[PDB]
Amino acid sequence: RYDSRTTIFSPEGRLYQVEYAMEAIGHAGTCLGILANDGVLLAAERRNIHKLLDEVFFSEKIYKLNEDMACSVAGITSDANVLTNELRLIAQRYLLQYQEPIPCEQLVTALCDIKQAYTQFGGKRPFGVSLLYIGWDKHYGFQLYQSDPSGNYGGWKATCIGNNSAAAVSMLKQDYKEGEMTLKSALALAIKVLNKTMDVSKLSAEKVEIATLTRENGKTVIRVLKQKEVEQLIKKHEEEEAKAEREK
Amino acid sequence: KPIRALDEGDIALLKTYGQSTYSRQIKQVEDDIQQLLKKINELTGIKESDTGLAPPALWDLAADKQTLQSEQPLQVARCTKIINADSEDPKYIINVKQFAKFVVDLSDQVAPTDIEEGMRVGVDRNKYQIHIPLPPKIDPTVTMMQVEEKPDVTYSDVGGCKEQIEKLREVVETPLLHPERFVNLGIEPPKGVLLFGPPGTGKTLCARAVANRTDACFIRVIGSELVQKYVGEGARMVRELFEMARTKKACLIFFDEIDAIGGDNEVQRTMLELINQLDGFDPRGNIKVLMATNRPDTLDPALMRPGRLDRKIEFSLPDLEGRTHIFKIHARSMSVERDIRFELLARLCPNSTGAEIRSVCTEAGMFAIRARRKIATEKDFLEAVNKVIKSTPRYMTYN
Amino acid sequence: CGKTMLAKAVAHHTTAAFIRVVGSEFVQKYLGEGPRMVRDVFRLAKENAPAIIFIDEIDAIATKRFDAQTGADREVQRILLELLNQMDGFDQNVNVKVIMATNRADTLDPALLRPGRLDRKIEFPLPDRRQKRLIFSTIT
Amino acid sequence: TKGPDAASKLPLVTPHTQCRLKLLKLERIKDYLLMEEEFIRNQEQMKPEERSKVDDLRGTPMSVGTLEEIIDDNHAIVSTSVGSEHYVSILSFVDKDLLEPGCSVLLNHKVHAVIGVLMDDTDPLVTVMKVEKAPQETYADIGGLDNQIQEIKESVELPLTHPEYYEEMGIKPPKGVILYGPPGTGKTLLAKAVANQTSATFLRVVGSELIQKYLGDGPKLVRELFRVAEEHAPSIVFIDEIDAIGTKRYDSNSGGEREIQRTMLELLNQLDGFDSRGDVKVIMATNRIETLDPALIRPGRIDRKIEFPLPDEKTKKRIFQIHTSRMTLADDVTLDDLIMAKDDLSGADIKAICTEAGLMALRERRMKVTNEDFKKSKENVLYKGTPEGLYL
Amino acid sequence: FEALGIAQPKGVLLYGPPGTGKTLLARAVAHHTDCTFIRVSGSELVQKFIGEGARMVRELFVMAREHAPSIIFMDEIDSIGSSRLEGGSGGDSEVQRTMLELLNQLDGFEATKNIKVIMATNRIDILDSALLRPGRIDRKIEFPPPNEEARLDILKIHSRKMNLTRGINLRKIAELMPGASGAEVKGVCTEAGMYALRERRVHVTQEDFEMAVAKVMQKDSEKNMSIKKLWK
Amino acid sequence: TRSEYDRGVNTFSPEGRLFQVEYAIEAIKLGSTAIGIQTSEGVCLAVEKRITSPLMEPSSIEKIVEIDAHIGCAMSGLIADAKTLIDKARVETQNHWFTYNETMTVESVTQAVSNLALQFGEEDADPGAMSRPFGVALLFGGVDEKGPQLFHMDPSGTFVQCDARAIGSASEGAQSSLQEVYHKSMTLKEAIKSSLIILKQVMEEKLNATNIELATVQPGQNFHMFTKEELEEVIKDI
Amino acid sequence: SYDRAITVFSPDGHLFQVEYAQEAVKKGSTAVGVRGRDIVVLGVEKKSVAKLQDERTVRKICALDDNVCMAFAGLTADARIVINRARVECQSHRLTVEDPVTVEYITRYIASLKQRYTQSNGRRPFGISALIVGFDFDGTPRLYQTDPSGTYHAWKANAIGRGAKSVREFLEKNYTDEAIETDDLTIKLVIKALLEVVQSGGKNIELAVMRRDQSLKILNPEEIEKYVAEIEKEKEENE
Ligand SMILES: Nc1ncnc2c1ncn2[C@@H]1O[C@H](COP(=O)(O)OP(=O)(O)OP(=O)(O)O)[C@@H](O)[C@H]1O
Ligand SMILES: Nc1ncnc2c1ncn2[C@@H]1O[C@H](COP(=O)(O)OP(=O)(O)OP(=O)(O)O)[C@@H](O)[C@H]1O
Ligand SMILES: Nc1ncnc2c1ncn2[C@@H]1O[C@H](COP(=O)(O)OP(=O)(O)O)[C@@H](O)[C@H]1O
Ligand SMILES: Nc1ncnc2c1ncn2[C@@H]1O[C@H](COP(=O)(O)OP(=O)(O)O)[C@@H](O)[C@H]1O
Ligand SMILES: [Mg+2]
Ligand SMILES: [Mg+2]
Ligand SMILES: [Mg+2]
Repeated sequence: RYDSRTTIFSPEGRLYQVEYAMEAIGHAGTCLGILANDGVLLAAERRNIHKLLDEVFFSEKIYKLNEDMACSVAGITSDANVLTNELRLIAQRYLLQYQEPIPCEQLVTALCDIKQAYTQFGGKRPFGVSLLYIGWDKHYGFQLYQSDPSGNYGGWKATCIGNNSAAAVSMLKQDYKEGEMTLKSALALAIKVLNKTMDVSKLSAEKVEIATLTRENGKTVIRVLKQKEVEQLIKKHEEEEAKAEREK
Repeated sequence: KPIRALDEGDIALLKTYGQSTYSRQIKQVEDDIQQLLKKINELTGIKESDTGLAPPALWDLAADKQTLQSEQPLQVARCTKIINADSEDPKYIINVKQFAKFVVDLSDQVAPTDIEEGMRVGVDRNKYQIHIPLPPKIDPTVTMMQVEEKPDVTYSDVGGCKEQIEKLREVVETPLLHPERFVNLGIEPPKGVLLFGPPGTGKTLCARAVANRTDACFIRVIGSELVQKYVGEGARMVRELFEMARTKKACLIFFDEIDAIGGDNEVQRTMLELINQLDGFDPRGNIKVLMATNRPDTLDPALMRPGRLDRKIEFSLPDLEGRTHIFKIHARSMSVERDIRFELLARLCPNSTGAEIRSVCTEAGMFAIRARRKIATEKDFLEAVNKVIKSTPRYMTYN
Repeated sequence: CGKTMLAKAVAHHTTAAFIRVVGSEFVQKYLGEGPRMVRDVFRLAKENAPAIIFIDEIDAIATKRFDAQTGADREVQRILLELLNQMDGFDQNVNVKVIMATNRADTLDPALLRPGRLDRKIEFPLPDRRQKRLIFSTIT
Repeated sequence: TKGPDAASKLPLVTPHTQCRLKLLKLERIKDYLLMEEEFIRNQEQMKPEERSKVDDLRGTPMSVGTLEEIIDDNHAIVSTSVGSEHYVSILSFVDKDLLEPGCSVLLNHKVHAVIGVLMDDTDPLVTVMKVEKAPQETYADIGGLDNQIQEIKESVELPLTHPEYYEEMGIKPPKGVILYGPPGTGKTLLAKAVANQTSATFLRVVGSELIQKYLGDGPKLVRELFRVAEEHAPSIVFIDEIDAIGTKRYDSNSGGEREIQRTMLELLNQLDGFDSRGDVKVIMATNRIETLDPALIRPGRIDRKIEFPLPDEKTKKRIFQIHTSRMTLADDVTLDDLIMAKDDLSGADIKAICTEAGLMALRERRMKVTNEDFKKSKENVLYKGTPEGLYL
Repeated sequence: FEALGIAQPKGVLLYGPPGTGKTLLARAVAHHTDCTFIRVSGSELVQKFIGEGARMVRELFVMAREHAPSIIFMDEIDSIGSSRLEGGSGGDSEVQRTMLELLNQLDGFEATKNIKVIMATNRIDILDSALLRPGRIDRKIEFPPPNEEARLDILKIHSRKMNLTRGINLRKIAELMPGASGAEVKGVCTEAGMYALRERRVHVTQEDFEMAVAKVMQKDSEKNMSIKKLWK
Repeated sequence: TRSEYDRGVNTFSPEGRLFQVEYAIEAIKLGSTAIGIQTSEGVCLAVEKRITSPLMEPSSIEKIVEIDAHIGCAMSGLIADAKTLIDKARVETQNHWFTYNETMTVESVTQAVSNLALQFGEEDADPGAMSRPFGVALLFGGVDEKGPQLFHMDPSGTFVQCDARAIGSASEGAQSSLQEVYHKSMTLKEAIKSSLIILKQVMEEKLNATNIELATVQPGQNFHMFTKEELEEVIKDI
Repeated sequence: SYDRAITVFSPDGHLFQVEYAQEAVKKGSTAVGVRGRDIVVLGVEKKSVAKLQDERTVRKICALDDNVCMAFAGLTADARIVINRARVECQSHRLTVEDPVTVEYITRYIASLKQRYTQSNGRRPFGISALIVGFDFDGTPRLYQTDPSGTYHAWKANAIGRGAKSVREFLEKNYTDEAIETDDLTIKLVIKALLEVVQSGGKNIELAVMRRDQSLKILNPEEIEKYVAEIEKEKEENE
């Protein structure tokens, strides 16, 4: 059949290796990002915390790339690390060449060009990694982009990739009020999405990984939600859910 | 929004509400129509079969009563090994169709000489003794064994197989027409040839052409016939056809679709009988066998051994000149214009068998019929070859 | 580790009508004879008293269903499907307990490994410490 | 031979809009049916030696066998239905010229001498395989497939009607035609339409029906079917689902596979048996055309091959017009958004979409289907490609 | 249906994960119907004798037609009607003949009337396209694993005959079974009953249901953490 | 079993045949017919356009191209493969005009083009080159010191002097016709009439202005491609 | 067989990998370009964004230079790569010869790049088809279509992507000399060609127009509704 090296074309025109790289992301941890009026956030699931992981870390799924850049990863760990290192490399190369933080579109296109080159030629397996870039620029303010192992990308305001990503994005689009969400509403929506999309009746703060990017006073600050902060957020959501169910 | 089951009130309202005033009458009339049709079909019935009674001018009723009482019914059986009768063991194995096999004696009417292995023996119903041999009396005008004396197709009709037709000419004519040349060259005349090539190449037609030229009668035998119901006495079939060929003058035996026969108990009887009628029959006869099937290997290995079928003629898909000749041959029998570019059509159908060519001509005729024109045009042939052959890519990268 | 021995012991200490089959015995040469045998064995158990069906080496026929591409694989999956529909199909069985033993549970079809068909998947691990002592004492 | 015993074919009522004209036409048909039943019943009421002795000579009961050989004018080789065959006599009263290998001779129960011949023997299987009531579907009920309908009319209708063109051009009429395409395209509907408009005997066959358990019953059934078709000439044989027996020929090992191969070789032989000039045509339909034997579709056996592609946009809208021609649609239903959506909708899919839209309308306690009902129905009935984003 | 101008739907396919209610729904529709229900659960139409499956299909449909408007339940239709295999040799052909006879009976030349038919399977994707085709199978109903509310409803249905203790919260038990089929919920009820039985009691406590959920839903995970950490 | 020797160009058949090169040869039969005739007064090239759509711009379809003012080209095969071949031919002609400052003969032109061809099975392709045989047949015509000259180039890299050669989907029929209709002292005008006659006889569609591109090279004038009006004048006679 | 090898000729002389790459364009989205007396237009079928995708970065029509534009169909990533290479080559050609790149030159470069990507193993062919439009510096209307095979052709009004055959027949039946007399007539022609396949109108349609050297502005979503309203007005006018 036509399931050999990626540089092959099915008679119907499909790139089967690229398609398998697509469908492989469904095995990765669920991560989503939402665009709010005055902030952006990345919510990711810690699928593997058994009992004895040191948690010596800043974020596993979320990776900071530049003083204005942050992204979440979903795919094979090796390709994840390679893509993140290349992201840092290209961002700093743009900063050196132009003395300006790299735009989100430009960096995303650079990474996607690399990924396409990894499926265009050479007999090399495509990067089985899908990304969710978060950042700010003077060109378009706050932007969210969802990458793709095929080398495609798209500008989104709400997107979930990983396991159960289809249902998560479906309910998210069913429950997204564009242009009228602050950071708090976006955080609550992300918590509700993670509740509905993960296989736990009461998800813990350990399984949740949230990082928020916000531009304030001339500079953009990227911070991951501390343990106390994320615990307070999830408890606020569970009391909101309790209020909703008792009212019903 | 939960679906709500249609309540009885909703069912009642929805049924009547908006409806034709005539709708009730229409439905009743249609139902009555169906009931009336059923009633007619019930009251016609009982159509009389009227079995095959001849007019009373032919009924000798007393004689039929006497033949009913006297004439015994004999079951039909297939005989088998003679078990060395020689008047000391007058017994034979006979297989009474699906009933059973038995070992039976003769009858006073019959003699040992006309009973051997393999023919149809009429055994009785008590002792099962063979009471009359019933030769299949096949001589089959009701089925295959074409038995065509001088086929209408001639040397001009066959087109393209020039090398093939020349090899066939040699083998089945130079001994047949000039026996003295083979005699004075000290070589037995070619015992036969196996005409192998892809199906539809026309090997049958080329054989019939040489048959018409030799003025020797052409015998075509199918294999599926004696694979299907007429199995068993196929040995006697080929026995009697070879016999009548001996009675006949110079002949041309031709086995097509023989792959079915070659590819086996009664079948094995058929080819060992033809071994007896080819090796045992002197190879000097004028009953030359013309073997022909697509398969060059499925034939039993004991068949092409020397002293038997000696050469093989490899038919191949017609070339450009062959294809245009076939096109002209098939279009001669059609109402077309006189300026049809048959070379163009031959070019447009590469690697196309002769059957595909005749189908292309037929489709051109149908296309001409479609526009209700009595004469087929070149455009019709172009559309026909576009339809049959090929059952942007070749126009945008090649040029 | 004692599976077939426990089946033998159950057959010893039972007032039921015990039906012993091996999984491979179901697979027949003739087409449609395997599912027919499954139907007949379950019907025999049903029409009898409270009965027990023991199918040793169930994974011979109850391997996970896949896109069978040949007649033999289709027939084996047909045997498995007949087993499923006989165990928990349209017409339920009464007082018909079915025991099946296998070495590789993970290769069994998920439809076979669900409550209502296999309510209990009992693991028979290799003996540990105390179990080894008990086995040594009862054999010596 | 007796001519074509076509179907009943009650006259079609044209309005169909539940109006007075429909009532008039239906009442007229009912009136004619009543005067037919009156006549048949009253003529049943009004007005009331050698044959008995020949019946006595025949005896009781009389077995039915198939003639296979005739040695002399007073002896033949008949075969009972079981399979056994005997050398039997022919009594005088049996009309000889009717004796032809393959008939149905009437045999005495004891000493199975031929005492008569049965012109009509057709066994229950081949009898039900014959169409009696023409299907209500018609070419008007077929949307699109103009080329397909045109080809089928050229193949099984033009030789039946005025055929002078076929021999005027010198080409043979197309002996047999086969329809292929994805499931639900219209292969069986186009055969129903042919049966509705035919003037010849139509023989519907399931293909898998021809196969029979007992040895020799399959080829015998095929032979009887085509013998009826010829004897019922002109006739049309519709072997639907030919792939049930039309699969690739392979060497057989089991007895059942040998019998299947025997049945198909008999069918192929009898397809070769009749001349193309004969007024018996075969029509075969299948979804897996590629899995057929490349000898049943030989140009010398089945020249035509009518393709049934998934309907295009205009054919889709034609089918939608046909299946919504009996609905009480509103003025808002565009019906264009549905045929827009680049999907694999077929005629069956469009019909199911219409039915589901009607069911949505019923679900809203309304009998006027709207665009929203069609919208939900299309998603409801469509089951189950390229990842979104690769191909722009 | 007539006045609406639509054609009556004929067949429905009940597909979904095993143990969700497909055969249970067929049993219920058999219990609550005035039609002559027919159980022709799959692989019963597969006979050793040649061409007997197609004959059995024909007799089944002629009998269903002879009776009142009837319902035919083809349980585990995956068995006989799965997918026509190319060619023969090792490929299955007789079962394909039976399936094609069933297809023609369902929607062929004859257009059977009032012969509504129900089929069930766990693998709809492997079913043949000629069988899944609408007009032969409309309204392909999916049986997804129950959500929390449906799981609670199933628990309350299957705990109706038990002797529950005052203070039982079946809602918590339903929340403790993420993505659990209805069959597993019934198994949870049964195992809680058995935990009560082992201590020779008749009432069932919340702890019993908790251990029953733990036991029934116990499944083998990826023991090797290194394999599990391949993906981010 | 020819399949094992089918794959790859570096595999020898038991009969010693280069099957992939043979397939490249047969890939010419998918190109439109091109006819070139050699006469003492010059050489004429006639081709078949095979216009896919009346909307297409005819000038884009380049069956006949100019390698140099003194030489002409006709093509049949893959458009891409040809384009590379034509660019190499023009580059080599200009290289000769640079180094030797003379008009290089058409024989040397086809020699150089064949040198670019027949290089599929070579190790010099490391920087990047064709790993498969070129699938386009070349018809080279022009005038040189030996008078007018016509050369046909084989996808394998073989070239031969042909007095009248036809390549394309209809090489066999057009060549068979040219076999008996060609004559040595045939004039250029009657040669062009003969070429158009063969093209009309062999074309699938009727002969008009947009079905044929016509080129001619004579010792006096340079390479001339027949314009629309010249095509009408030469096609009204036929 | 002969299909899974880019540089292997089939027995009937076909490079089946190249044809498969060509066919992969048919799975894209329709894009029709028409050239007029003074205008060239690019009509494409825009995929309807569900609820969140930013249309600003789903660019289907892209400008290689100030004098050339192009619309692709068949693979977004390969399209992006060839777009970047095309603009890099346009800038490099303007560096080498200082005059703006003619449409023929950039089309030839794109075709040669795709060809060199379909002549060796380990290099998958660019599975897109491009419609190069623009004016040469002398002011002539030229439109070009590039095939994944690496070949290019001159078209007066061509369509690519899915349903390109139907739009092709529409243009064959409707491309007239007077139909391009004015810019509005060309716009009407291209809109009608698009609505032949994308029948909804309004949205799902993107147009870019090029008059004589003005740095084309893609028709923003304020007059596309106006232009389709004029189209409907004419449509009810003649019928
Ligand atoms: N062109 C059409 N116009 C109208 N209705 C159509 C058309 N094609 C199909 N249908 C509808 O589809 C239904 C089923 O089609 P049909 O029985 O002809 O399918 P088929 O192609 O023979 O399928 P299969 O080979 O899978 O049995 C018909 O009852 C009819 O209502
Ligand atoms: N929604 C439900 N409510 C109540 N009981 C249920 C439900 N779903 C399943 N069950 C129970 O689960 C058990 C499994 O049988 P069921 O008929 O439901 O299986 P199924 O879905 O048809 O599975 P299979 O595909 O294996 O046939 C039955 O005892 C049934 O009562
Ligand atoms: N060389 C040929 N010249 C003329 N007709 C031919 C030729 N070859 C095949 N045919 C046509 O093929 C048809 C029969 O082919 P046939 O001889 O049965 O094929 P096979 O080679 O399998 O015997 C005839 O109608 C005949 O006209
Ligand atoms: N718990 C046990 N106590 C005593 N003997 C045992 C025990 N388990 C296994 N054995 C020994 O091993 C054998 C059991 O084999 P068996 O149970 O058939 O293996 P399987 O698990 O493959 O069915 C018995 O013959 C017995 O002698
Ligand atoms: Mg054991
Ligand atoms: Mg059908
Ligand atoms: Mg079930």
